[PDB]
Amino acid sequence: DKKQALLEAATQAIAQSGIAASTAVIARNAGVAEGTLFRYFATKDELINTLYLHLKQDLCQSMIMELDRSITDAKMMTRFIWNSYISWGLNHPARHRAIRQLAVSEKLTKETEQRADDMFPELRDLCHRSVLMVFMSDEYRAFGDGLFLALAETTMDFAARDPARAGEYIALGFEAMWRALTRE
Amino acid sequence: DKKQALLEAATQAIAQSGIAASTAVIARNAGVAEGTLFRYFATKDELINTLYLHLKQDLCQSMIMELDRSITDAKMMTRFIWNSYISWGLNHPARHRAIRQLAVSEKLTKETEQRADDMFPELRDLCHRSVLMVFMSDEYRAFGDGLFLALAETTMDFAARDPARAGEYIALGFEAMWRALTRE
Ligand SMILES: CC[n+]1c(-c2ccccc2)c2cc(N)ccc2c2ccc(N)cc21
Ligand SMILES: CC[n+]1c(-c2ccccc2)c2cc(N)ccc2c2ccc(N)cc21
Repeated sequence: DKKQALLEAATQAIAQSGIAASTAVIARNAGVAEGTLFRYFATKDELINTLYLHLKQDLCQSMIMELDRSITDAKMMTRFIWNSYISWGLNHPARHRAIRQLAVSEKLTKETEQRADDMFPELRDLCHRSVLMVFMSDEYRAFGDGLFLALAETTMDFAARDPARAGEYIALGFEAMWRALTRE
Repeated sequence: DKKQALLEAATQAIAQSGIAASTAVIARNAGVAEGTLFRYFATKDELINTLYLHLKQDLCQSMIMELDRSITDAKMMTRFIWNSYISWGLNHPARHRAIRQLAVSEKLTKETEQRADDMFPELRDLCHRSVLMVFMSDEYRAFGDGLFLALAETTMDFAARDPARAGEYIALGFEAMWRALTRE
């Protein structure tokens, strides 16, 4: 079973505690010995990187299956992808909380971030077409990403607590994020 | 001293665990019995309301003391007030984390929100003059506030982590927030 068992327990622990979360707690909650966690994942940094790839691949798969390739307007394409992104976060709140904490942790390797980006080429090209050049720079990209993740999580939080207005929060959050991060 | 001790313990606890912070943990960390905490605040909600107003009064005093009335441009003024807001959060990171969790909690009374709203006349009027109608609305103001606090907290987090570019994060964060939340 057990590699999956370790990834799910790391998901919940990091959602709750961020990377400050406990390999003992993780291994325990996965029903295995801690030295066993380290046989599957040689280090904590490798568990963090591997977990991030697994969670991003699930999120990406979920967005890709909803992609209407007929749309070519950058704003309309980005909107329908945001809808999908927020939907996944509403369905998997711990999985999203874990991605956001790992993303901003600066414990992700350059190789990991590029492999994550390559999971959704159309979104990476959308970033290239649409995001302000300052937020695509090496110096401020991480901040751009942090602002995006803040806006997306706040949208998920308001939507999750008031389902009746969820579609409107999702629409208002998209328009706010688009004005915040894109070319004037 | 016991009430102030409970409010400082409550600040630290809610900064770390949100309104899910335990009243057992709060009281112990203040050096008092949970029973005594409920002598000062008969419900968890009354502690939330009182603590919110104490932290907002502190934040508002800090911004009012820094206000430069020589700044007659609405955007530049908003910007100088943003600078003071971020500066207060960098000086008091538990205070700003607690304010954000309390502000989005749905536990604040109508009367609490009204008292908060008229601690800073100049800001209230700038909000009325500048913010998009939808983020003033009874239905979506709370969401607008949540987006603002998410962008402000993210700006503080990046400035605190990478202090060599703090000024740049503060300026970029302001401009992104201004685009996200203000009128044509
Ligand atoms: C900040 C870029 N950005 C954009 C984006 C925003 C505006 C225009 C184009 C792309 C994005 C847009 C949608 N819908 C869904 C996810 C992402 C995304 C996800 C992760 C990340 N690190 C940056 C991301
Ligand atoms: C979202 C409104 N808004 C504005 C604001 C934003 C844009 C234009 C004018 C005012 C604001 C501006 C600065 N500098 C500092 C604090 C706040 C603020 C604080 C709390 C809140 N609940 C809304 C807030």
